[PDB]
Amino acid sequence: PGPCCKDKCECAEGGCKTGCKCTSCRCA
Ligand SMILES: [Cd+2]
Ligand SMILES: [Cd+2]
Ligand SMILES: [Cd+2]
Repeated sequence: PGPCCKDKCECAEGGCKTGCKCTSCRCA
């Protein structure tokens, strides 16, 4: 789950897809 933000965070270069569980980016 969470194919990104597993160590830091991106949400800028498409770093996120869906499973992203990082509650640090304005993803959802
Ligand atoms: Cd993030
Ligand atoms: Cd995100
Ligand atoms: Cd992410």
